[PDB]
Amino acid sequence: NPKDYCYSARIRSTVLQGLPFGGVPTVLALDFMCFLALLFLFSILRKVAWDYGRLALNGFCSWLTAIFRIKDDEIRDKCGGDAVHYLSFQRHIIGLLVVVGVLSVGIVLPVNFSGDLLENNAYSFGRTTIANLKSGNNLLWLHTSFAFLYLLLTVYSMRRHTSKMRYKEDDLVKRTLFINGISKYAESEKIKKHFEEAYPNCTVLEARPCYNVARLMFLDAERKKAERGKLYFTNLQSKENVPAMINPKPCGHLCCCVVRGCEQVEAIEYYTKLEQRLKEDYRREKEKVNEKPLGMAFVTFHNETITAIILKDFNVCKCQGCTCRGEPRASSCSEALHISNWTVTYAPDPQNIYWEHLSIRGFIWWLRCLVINVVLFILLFFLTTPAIIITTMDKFNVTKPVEYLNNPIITQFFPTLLLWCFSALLPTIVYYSAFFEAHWTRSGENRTTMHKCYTFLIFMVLLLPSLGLSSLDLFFRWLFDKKFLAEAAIRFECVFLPDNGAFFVNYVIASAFIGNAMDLLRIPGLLMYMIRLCLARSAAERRNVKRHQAYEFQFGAAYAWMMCVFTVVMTYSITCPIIVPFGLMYMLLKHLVDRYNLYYAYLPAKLDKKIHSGAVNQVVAAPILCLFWLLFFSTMRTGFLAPTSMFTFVVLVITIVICLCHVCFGHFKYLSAHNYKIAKYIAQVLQD
Ligand SMILES: CC(C)CCC[C@@H](C)[C@H]1CC[C@H]2[C@@H]3CC=C4C[C@@H](OC(=O)CCC(=O)O)CC[C@]4(C)[C@H]3CC[C@]12C
Ligand SMILES: CC(C)CCC[C@@H](C)[C@H]1CC[C@H]2[C@@H]3CC=C4C[C@@H](OC(=O)CCC(=O)O)CC[C@]4(C)[C@H]3CC[C@]12C
Ligand SMILES: CC(C)CCC[C@@H](C)[C@H]1CC[C@H]2[C@@H]3CC=C4C[C@@H](OC(=O)CCC(=O)O)CC[C@]4(C)[C@H]3CC[C@]12C
Ligand SMILES: CC(C)CCC[C@@H](C)[C@H]1CC[C@H]2[C@@H]3CC=C4C[C@@H](OC(=O)CCC(=O)O)CC[C@]4(C)[C@H]3CC[C@]12C
Ligand SMILES: CC(C)CCC[C@@H](C)[C@H]1CC[C@H]2[C@@H]3CC=C4C[C@@H](OC(=O)CCC(=O)O)CC[C@]4(C)[C@H]3CC[C@]12C
Ligand SMILES: CC(C)CCC[C@@H](C)[C@H]1CC[C@H]2[C@@H]3CC=C4C[C@@H](OC(=O)CCC(=O)O)CC[C@]4(C)[C@H]3CC[C@]12C
Ligand SMILES: CC(C)CCC[C@@H](C)[C@H]1CC[C@H]2[C@@H]3CC=C4C[C@@H](OC(=O)CCC(=O)O)CC[C@]4(C)[C@H]3CC[C@]12C
Repeated sequence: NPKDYCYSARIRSTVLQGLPFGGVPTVLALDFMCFLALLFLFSILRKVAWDYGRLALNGFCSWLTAIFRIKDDEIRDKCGGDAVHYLSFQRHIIGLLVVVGVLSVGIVLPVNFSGDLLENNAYSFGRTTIANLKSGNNLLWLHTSFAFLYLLLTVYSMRRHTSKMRYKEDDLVKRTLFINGISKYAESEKIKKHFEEAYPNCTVLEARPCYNVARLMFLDAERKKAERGKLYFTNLQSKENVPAMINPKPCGHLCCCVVRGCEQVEAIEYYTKLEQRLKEDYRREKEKVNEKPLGMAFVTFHNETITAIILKDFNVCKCQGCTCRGEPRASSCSEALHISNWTVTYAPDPQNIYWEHLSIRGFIWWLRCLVINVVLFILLFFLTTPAIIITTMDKFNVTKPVEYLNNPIITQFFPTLLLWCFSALLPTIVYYSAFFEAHWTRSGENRTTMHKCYTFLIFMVLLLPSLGLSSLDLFFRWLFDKKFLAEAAIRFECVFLPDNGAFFVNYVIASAFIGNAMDLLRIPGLLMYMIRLCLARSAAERRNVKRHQAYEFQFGAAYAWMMCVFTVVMTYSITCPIIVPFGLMYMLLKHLVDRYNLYYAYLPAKLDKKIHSGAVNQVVAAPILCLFWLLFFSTMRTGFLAPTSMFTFVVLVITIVICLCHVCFGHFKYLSAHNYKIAKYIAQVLQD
């Protein structure tokens, strides 16, 4: 009976996934052999293939021995506070999946193995899962009880973490306010004079307005390319005593024969005239920029306390005839400066700001972000999961190129190869959208990346293929429907099949071994780096590429993938106990790989605490989803009104409600996952 739908949302098993114990004994061995293969490969590719694994700084395995020798203090001196707090998050989850580890394997698994309901059946893996319990047993009360305890340990884990965190930001930031919405013709003097009149112990050290710096930074970078060329070809020619030539058009290497070619243009003359031209237009822009004030300012005060009391004075809220609202105070200049409109906030760190993107404000930023997210959301609505893509392909017969050869290896392999393809592609199409919204700050870009990327992964990886729905259209269709309340059991009975548990254990094994080896190899990065290197039109530009290619570490993506595997592991934790040790093994190997990547591979970022403290929210999201997975199980077997179905519902109603109060204000303390202890603001090139 449960066949024509429960295996609809993933393409189906190869060689039954291996005969014994749901394939786990087979898949674990093969993925482990791929681990040994890909790390042997990385040991060569790291050291040989144009330094790509080594840029942001040895015997054959001194890479590996370095992972085990690195100190936390030495991460701090190399990578700054964001790396330390990121590694502190992981270390709490490695502990949480050891208490959950020992309680799931120690007590939930032997209680399952006791049961009758799947005893005779062939599927030996299935016995370890909740489906093996008889319905009329208080043993379901123990499963309800642990699903509750795992919420409290997850809350206690993050209350511990957050109290240790004690994030540090430089004193220049603590005294600087970002004032947004000021009059466009507010010269520095009047911004200074407003506060230095209006507040008692006031003194303003700086008041720096913003300007439309976009093209001025473009020209600075181009000018730098010109200089790097001129200097290198000079230094080369002084030693070689022979000149060099480059084609002025793009992709100059491809000019292999003279047909409108003109490859013979001399390097020194080229870089000279180029540098002079760029210097000339750079001046023209710099003089023009002062006629484009963006109508914002950063103001830096002498005193941290007065910064606070201004910031409060503009955020106060009290009664007037229309509404409760704020009332910022009068002065000599309050009208000319339009103090009616000011939004006041602590400024980001000046390396956290995108001085380009400050240009894009008001109606147009929202119109542009809306367009990107509406077009994206429609695409994710109808193509949410790889299975609906492959199924729609088959319904339009586009498998046709395979049957040119029609080899029996290829026709059976090709579907799995395309699932790998779309599974890697669809979260990437989400992740890259954040790079076109033009967030004003690297915090904003990374927060947006976490919440979008994670949310999509929870539907692509966990929810949709669990209930056996291929797409968000199909999910809302089933939810709105006509008779949901009278038939939802047919989809809940689909979540707790042995086959479905076995699939999720296998997802985590592939994620532990192959997944992490790919995070070490970074082959898309390597491929883009080699193609960019090869297309560079000159020797000077090749060296330029090698220095530039090391990025800042993508904390938002790194969290989004991490809490996703945690969410799979801790939803399937009570219902399918065997999954948790592979969840732990994923976290050890991820933690070793990230210590390498942060220190050796990536450059340091600098991001506001909003990201690190934001990722704490999704750690609470994991055990919340696990109580749903028992409200489903309990409600379809015992009924809704039976005790285990009410208990794990009233708990959940309290948990949803207290979260949505937190969404109005993070002012709760005792019932809260967060426990806490109490010249540079000029655009990078406008100065030059
Ligand atoms: C369901 C029944 C079987 C009860 C299960 C009880 C557990 C949930 C308790 C028992 C002992 C507890 C642990 C006792 C000690 C610690 C060390 C503590 O970490 C420390 O390093 C403490 C000292 C320090 O902060 O320096 C963190 C909590 C933890 C893991 C506790 C977590 C909760 C545990 C596992
Ligand atoms: C977080 C970490 C520290 C926990 C480590 C726990 C392991 C010691 C546990 C996890 C899963 C357990 C295994 C789960 C399943 C089985 C199969 C079981 O045999 C059967 O299911 C077949 C019985 C039959 O049909 O004849 C024998 C024990 C064994 C290997 C268990 C042995 C102990 C294991 C490896
Ligand atoms: C790291 C620590 C916390 C692990 C400790 C966990 C053990 C208490 C559990 C883990 C796996 C369990 C085993 C999983 C499955 C089986 C098979 C099953 O064998 C039978 O006696 C029934 C065989 C049959 O009649 O078919 C029940 C006992 C046993 C060995 C279980 C005994 C208890 C074990 C060893
Ligand atoms: C941190 C907190 C939440 C941990 C403490 C959890 C307890 C309140 C749970 C865990 C195990 C549960 C017990 C597991 C087994 C049973 C046997 C059960 O009786 C049967 O199953 C009878 C079977 C038969 O005779 O056929 C009665 C409830 C009871 C005592 C349960 C009552 C609630 C217990 C003690
Ligand atoms: C590093 C930390 C996280 C602990 C990692 C523990 C693994 C090494 C354990 C966890 C589950 C174990 C497996 C659980 C079940 C089985 C099936 C079992 O199969 C049979 O005996 C065949 C017949 C059958 O039971 O169906 C043999 C052991 C094996 C592969 C176990 C091998 C050792 C595994 C992979
Ligand atoms: C049908 C049952 C299984 C419920 C399914 C609901 C899902 C759609 C929920 C479960 C967890 C939710 C996520 C849990 C936590 C967050 C973080 C949240 O962002 C914040 O933490 C808000 C504050 C901030 O960071 O600025 C944004 C929504 C999101 C992604 C939620 C989006 C909706 C999710 C995926
Ligand atoms: C059945 C499934 C598909 C769930 C359907 C309901 C969702 C459409 C709702 C449930 C909870 C909602 C979320 C609850 C809390 C937040 C945090 C909120 O974050 C903010 O930036 C404002 C709060 C703050 O950070 O101060 C933005 C809206 C969001 C993501 C909400 C977006 C819409 C969500 C995911």
